[PDB]
Amino acid sequence: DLMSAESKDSLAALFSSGTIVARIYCEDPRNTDNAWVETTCVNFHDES
Amino acid sequence: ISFRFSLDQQATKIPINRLNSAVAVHGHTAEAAEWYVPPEEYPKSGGVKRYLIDASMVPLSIMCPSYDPVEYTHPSVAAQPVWADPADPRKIKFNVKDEVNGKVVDRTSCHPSGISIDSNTGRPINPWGRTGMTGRGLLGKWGVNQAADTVVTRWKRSPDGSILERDGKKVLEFVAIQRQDNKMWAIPGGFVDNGEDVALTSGREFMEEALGMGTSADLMSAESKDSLAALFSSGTIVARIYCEDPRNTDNAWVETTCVNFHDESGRHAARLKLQGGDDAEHARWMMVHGGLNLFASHRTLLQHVTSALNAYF
Amino acid sequence: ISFRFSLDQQATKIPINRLNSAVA
Amino acid sequence: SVAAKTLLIENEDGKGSTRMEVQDFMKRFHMHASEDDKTGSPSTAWGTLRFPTKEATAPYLRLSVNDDPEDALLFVKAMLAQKYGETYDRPSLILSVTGGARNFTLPPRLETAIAKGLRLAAQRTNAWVVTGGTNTGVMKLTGQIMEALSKTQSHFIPPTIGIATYGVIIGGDDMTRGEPPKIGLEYEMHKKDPPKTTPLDDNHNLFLLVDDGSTNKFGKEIKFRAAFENAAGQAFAAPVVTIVVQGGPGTLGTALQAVRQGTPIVVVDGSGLAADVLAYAYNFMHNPLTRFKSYTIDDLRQKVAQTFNPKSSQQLTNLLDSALECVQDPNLVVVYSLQESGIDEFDDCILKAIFSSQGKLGNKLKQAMYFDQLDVAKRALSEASKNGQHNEIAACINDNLMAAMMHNKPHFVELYLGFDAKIYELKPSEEV
Amino acid sequence: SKNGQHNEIAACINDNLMAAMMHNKPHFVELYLGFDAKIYELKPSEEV
Ligand SMILES: Nc1ncnc2c1ncn2[C@@H]1O[C@H](COP(=O)(O)OP(=O)(O)OC[C@H]2O[C@@H](O)[C@H](O)[C@@H]2O)[C@@H](O)[C@H]1O
Ligand SMILES: Nc1ncnc2c1ncn2[C@@H]1O[C@H](COP(=O)(O)OP(=O)(O)OC[C@H]2O[C@@H](O)[C@H](O)[C@@H]2O)[C@@H](O)[C@H]1O
Ligand SMILES: [Mg+2]
Ligand SMILES: [Mg+2]
Ligand SMILES: [Mg+2]
Repeated sequence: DLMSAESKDSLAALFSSGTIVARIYCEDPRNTDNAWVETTCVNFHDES
Repeated sequence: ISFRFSLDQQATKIPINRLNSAVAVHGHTAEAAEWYVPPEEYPKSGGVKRYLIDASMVPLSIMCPSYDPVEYTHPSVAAQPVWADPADPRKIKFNVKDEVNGKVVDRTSCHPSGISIDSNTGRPINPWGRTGMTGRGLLGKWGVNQAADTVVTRWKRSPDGSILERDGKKVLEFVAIQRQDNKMWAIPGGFVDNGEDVALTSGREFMEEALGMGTSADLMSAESKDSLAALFSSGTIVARIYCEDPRNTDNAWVETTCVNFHDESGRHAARLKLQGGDDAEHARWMMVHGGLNLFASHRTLLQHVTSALNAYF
Repeated sequence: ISFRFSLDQQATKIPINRLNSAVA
Repeated sequence: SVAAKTLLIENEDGKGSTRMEVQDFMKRFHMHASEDDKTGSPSTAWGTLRFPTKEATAPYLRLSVNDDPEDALLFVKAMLAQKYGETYDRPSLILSVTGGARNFTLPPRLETAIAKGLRLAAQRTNAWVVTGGTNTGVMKLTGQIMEALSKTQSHFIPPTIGIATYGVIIGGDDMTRGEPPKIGLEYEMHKKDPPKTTPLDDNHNLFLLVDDGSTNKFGKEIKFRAAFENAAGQAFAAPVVTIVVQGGPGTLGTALQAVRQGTPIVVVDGSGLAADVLAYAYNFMHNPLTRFKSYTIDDLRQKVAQTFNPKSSQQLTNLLDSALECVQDPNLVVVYSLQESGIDEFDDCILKAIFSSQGKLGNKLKQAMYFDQLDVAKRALSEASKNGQHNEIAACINDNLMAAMMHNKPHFVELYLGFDAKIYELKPSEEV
Repeated sequence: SKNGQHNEIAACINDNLMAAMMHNKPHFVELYLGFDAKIYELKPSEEV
């Protein structure tokens, strides 16, 4: 279902402060010699 | 439990790598055309209405061939008092400190581009955008009307003496006056007089408006004068911004220097006898938060005060 | 109450932009 | 019953009452025939209403919003002075009960606790209770409380004044048409009328129908009600205590007017809706306890949006601003929680609201004597003793000692005698 | 009581009061009767 206007505001407030903590190579079992997964990791920390 | 909470927020909370994912929630809704356009009806003018413009049509860089502002000057300003500039603004030098009748007037704007002078009539052009109305209106000086605002602050404390804390930050309290003209609460302050600086003006407007001590009550005691002087001896200029004042026109706009007098101990602030005087009706201590509905851009000024003091907002 | 006062002054109190309004 | 031709109205000097004709006194009250009308016409709608299963009749007055609250106060004083003589029991407390008219839906245990607190406060202080005049919600509940109060009393019955906006009353058309003294007009709550649907409460002892030329519009009587209570408070030198239980948007406006006129309010936390909104706002702005440190303006805005349903950002901003404006002065708001705090601490909250005012110092000690709170009086006297103010204490100590003697409170008698109240320097209230 | 949920409390208060009567727990009987359990609105488990 559709989110409420305060739930949308709360989720937007949570998502407005994100820090890229790492950009590493994944140890993913689907990786091959010609296709591999590389991840950008985004941390959304809720201090309060 | 209060100490446990206090130690926990002092140990957990003490451009580069910063990402905004609000677009996933909202979509096409973002910060678009965040620009101030004053209301259609000019205050205290007897029904003269501006030329209505959309908020995306305000800045000078954007083209506007259908711009037809109304020329209006208030009768009080047109009657020529001591604080009003002459009706023909030629021979007046803008962007530098100018001497009128041997008294210094600032006339310099905080805008990086500066004030541009119209070649046909010599009147200044507002660099902060269009307001749909030319002439001086209620403002007495062509160009920058320098205002000084006085935010006298103290920490909001309970009867036990502990400072009130909301959202992990200490809570402030500022002296606010209720304006005579539009009856909305505001920071005490007024226009900078001729030949005087922001230092005298900020203090003078706070005594006249917040305390009502401008020839209207009684002479202060020697310890009350010493306490008020001690309060006023440590002030920090927190911001110098453009006011979102409804009296602003294309040829006269208010720019404020904001002075914060913070009372850390709270001794000097408690000796103030608040009583609205001059162009203020009532004065009271009011909690600083982000939901305040104040006159002009005083919420931005309070944001600057709380940013400087690491207070709640 | 002494500790409350001590933590409050250690967290609130830890030429350029300085103005003197004592002349008013 | 012989209809009155002359009435005894008390003078503006407060020294005696002069007798004058009823049509001369009633000329100062106006009615609006339509919204467009401003000056108005003479009202001519006053008299007595007879309710089924009620022995006594209840007065009604249709007045205009621009009318002076002192004149309406003179009208209430003149009727009571006519019926019970000059020496009728004057109120030492005005208790305003406001809140939800229709949306009020509360658990029975909570209702009994609130009812118990109101019944004891009213019975101990001989209070005049001013609520809304309609037969719904908290007004009906307060009416039931004063209905039970009206049986154990022998001589003096405290008025239950109902102030309601005229134009929503089903018997409004039947009251206005006719001769000016309408003696004993029958009020029919079950009678059908297509436009209006709100009947008067049968347990209220008096009715002020405030009219502004409006059919089916509510909240027009709020400013006059706050002003009338404030006027009554100044006239009898009695504290006015507003009590807020649940409530909608007009209750918020009632509390806002009450806090603007200097009248303290008592907000019942835990009853839900506007009372929870007001309590949340006060606790966010003033309460130093640990559990209120997570309180935010955003959660308050969420509560206002979920409760009032403003349907627009500007309306929500105005409601939030009004709610924050109510709890600006911490002295004028006292928050009582129904659930966490005790059952018999509601009168302490009412007394704290009384004590939070500025003047009526003799009267505040009298209220402390009525509620049997010896410690509150002792602390006030000790603080007063430390703070100098010897003239006001000596001026009111005799009357307080006299009052303590009249109401059989020996502990208060010993306490007042210990604080330099000469036993042989007492004075009677009237002149022999 | 604080958390709303009036329908489920009213739906189970009668059966709880009935159960309290069957197992001889008078304190529970007074406690359930104080929380809006109408004494004359009890219902038996089986059908006569
Ligand atoms: N340059 C001027 N322009 C207009 N009025 C002036 C001026 N100088 C003096 N005045 C006089 O001062 C009166 C205004 O009172 P003040 O307290 O001096 O000014 P105020 O109305 O408070 O306006 C300044 C307020 O506006 C905000 O933008 C700014 O932050 C400040 O708070 C006016 O009625 C006018 O008579
Ligand atoms: N005094 C009233 N009597 C009867 N019905 C009313 C009243 N005021 C409003 N109503 C209608 O009843 C509905 C529910 O009202 P509530 O939200 O329960 O209460 P509120 O709207 O705050 O009005 C309560 C009223 O009580 C008085 O103490 C106070 O003056 C306030 O006007 C509203 O939609 C309104 O149309
Ligand atoms: Mg000013
Ligand atoms: Mg000024
Ligand atoms: Mg001024």
